[PDB]
Amino acid sequence: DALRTLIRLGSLHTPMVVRTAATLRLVDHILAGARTVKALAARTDTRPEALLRLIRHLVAIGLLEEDAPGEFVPTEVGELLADDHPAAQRAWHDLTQAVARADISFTRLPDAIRTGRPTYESIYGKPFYEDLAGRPDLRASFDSLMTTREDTAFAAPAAAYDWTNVRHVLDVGGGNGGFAAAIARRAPHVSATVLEMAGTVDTARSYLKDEGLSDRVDVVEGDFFEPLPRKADAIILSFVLLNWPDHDAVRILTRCAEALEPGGRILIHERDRFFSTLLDLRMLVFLGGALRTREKWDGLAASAGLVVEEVRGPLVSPNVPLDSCLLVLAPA
Amino acid sequence: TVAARPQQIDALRTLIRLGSLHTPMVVRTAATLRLVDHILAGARTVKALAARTDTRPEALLRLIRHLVAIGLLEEDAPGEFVPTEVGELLADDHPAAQRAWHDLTQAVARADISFTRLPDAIRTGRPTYESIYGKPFYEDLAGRPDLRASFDSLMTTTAFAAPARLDVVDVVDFFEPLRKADAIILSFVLLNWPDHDAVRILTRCAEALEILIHERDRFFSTLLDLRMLVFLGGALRTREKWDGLAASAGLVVEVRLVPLDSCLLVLAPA
Ligand SMILES: CC[C@@]1(O)C[C@H](O)c2c(cc3c(c2O)C(=O)c2c(O)cccc2C3=O)[C@H]1C(=O)OC
Ligand SMILES: Nc1ncnc2c1ncn2[C@@H]1O[C@H](CSCC[C@H](N)C(=O)O)[C@@H](O)[C@H]1O
Ligand SMILES: Nc1ncnc2c1ncn2[C@@H]1O[C@H](CSCC[C@H](N)C(=O)O)[C@@H](O)[C@H]1O
Repeated sequence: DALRTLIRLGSLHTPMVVRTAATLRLVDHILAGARTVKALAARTDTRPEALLRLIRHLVAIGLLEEDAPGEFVPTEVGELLADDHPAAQRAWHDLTQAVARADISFTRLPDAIRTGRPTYESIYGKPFYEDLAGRPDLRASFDSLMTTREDTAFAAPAAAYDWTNVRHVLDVGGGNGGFAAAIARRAPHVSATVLEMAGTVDTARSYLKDEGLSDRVDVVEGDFFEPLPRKADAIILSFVLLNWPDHDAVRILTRCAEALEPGGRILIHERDRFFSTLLDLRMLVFLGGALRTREKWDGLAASAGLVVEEVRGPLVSPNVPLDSCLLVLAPA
Repeated sequence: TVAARPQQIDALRTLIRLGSLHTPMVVRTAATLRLVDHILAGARTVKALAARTDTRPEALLRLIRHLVAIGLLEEDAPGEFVPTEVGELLADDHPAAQRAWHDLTQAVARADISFTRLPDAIRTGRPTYESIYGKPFYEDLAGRPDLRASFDSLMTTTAFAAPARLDVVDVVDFFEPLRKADAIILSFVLLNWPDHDAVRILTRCAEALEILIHERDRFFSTLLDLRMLVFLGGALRTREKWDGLAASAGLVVEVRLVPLDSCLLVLAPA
């Protein structure tokens, strides 16, 4: 059982069988009628001999089942690869989309452990966010992926804070505007600014406009290593700082400290050890970032001239197998 | 607001485990760095292990976290990590040679990178190995003597072999005219080849006879077969496919065994 258990752990073919299936929209095509190999091969544009060899392992791991002879149907776990499923797992495993494409960086993990440095650029030619800035399909795909992680609703992180005395929110690296939008639905008196990159600002405005939230949340295109576009009572950093090594993280925290109004707060929204280490090693090979322990957080806070006032407890979100925290940061 | 449904979370966790590239690459990185050997040699602190492996200590520790999470390393004493029961199989002296199997510097774990382009293999039926490394699998080994050495040594667990009433006394391209013999042995050979190369090999064997093929949970049958797709364009084959191949070579199957089970197909001239 040890030799068997280690070979399953060490197996590279099972993950890429799952990822090949997601990229081919296999489960979509089955659910739309193509239950046999010959029909599925034509829908996916694959060699019929080759599909069957892929399907065999899909059956052997319990994502596919055989109902009638020759006819394949997804199981309960395999249904999560339907494109419309609310956890978006198909797109998370779609090698044409930005995250599963970034996971190829894991094939150079030894380099990342030897150096502490990301392996993405050594595969694709440019660092992560610079690659997206020249690949609008990947920029859009990454933004859509980050939004679905809270059912695009971000209800749990926005409930974890009291917005009574907050006039303006600046969502720094706020993505497509989901967190800003969630605060505005909860606190009708607050207005908000989303600071994001080229490409993402457009999809953020569309999303915010399509929420009827255009009158209350606006979107600025800029670089958060530079002076922030305005001041605010609540500055949001939501899955931003784990993208960055300690020195860049402090730089970002400092720009936010400079932009705080008197009495205002910086809010860090960030993080099953299997899933904790997945995100942490992703940050290594993608970007050179990391997850940080509470003690490391005090250290980074102090380098930016801030204190961790409190850490508001597990926020459970749908579609994410992993909880998160909200860190409230006070100027020292 | 949020609705958390445990049956769907359990299902989501299952699919993400199945789909994750980090667990296999963490095991392969550990095997490539000889982590378990170094631990067994008395390096239990992260600082020593990083020195022996020439990795940054912060990064090594994050690798260890996942090795702990998946059960290959137990923490035991604060800051001193030890192999578990499963972890001990990464020891270099272990007879299953799993460490050599997962070492990215050896031939097979290096070839396993071909799995990163599985869609190309499924779309086309052609191997992806030469698209990543530049040479088809065996051309690559012919120009890389340490990889030809690693593979030959992996397979025990041509001139580049010879440890020392036929099997293709010791004697040195079975695509060339082969001595003769009363039984020729093709053991885990023909799965390495497309159907036409397999027929060629079987043909030469037929021309020297006065033929037994030794080849084949399903997770391990599909691993070997999908490896043969992305590495070489070979495949595991069914009784029906073996008959069509025997016929193309002038032969007839006259199909006989206990991680993976094997079979014996004795072939006679038609
Ligand atoms: C561990 C059990 C076993 O060794 C059983 C069997 O012996 C076998 C395996 C692997 C390979 C070959 C085998 O024959 C093989 O022939 C081959 C080849 O010709 C050319 C390239 C790679 C391989 C290759 O990776 C192993 C397996 O099936 O699962 C890991
Ligand atoms: N230099 C920079 N200036 C502004 N935004 C940046 C930036 N570098 C990265 N970002 C943005 O930081 C974001 C991190 S992903 C986090 C998105 C969103 N806040 C959420 O929680 O879902 C990306 O969308 C990226 O565009
Ligand atoms: N054109 C060729 N002629 C002869 N041998 C070849 C070949 N191409 C590959 N091989 C060898 O065939 C082997 C398949 S694996 C070993 C097969 C079996 N154990 C045996 O004893 O023969 C590999 O070691 C590979 O080096």
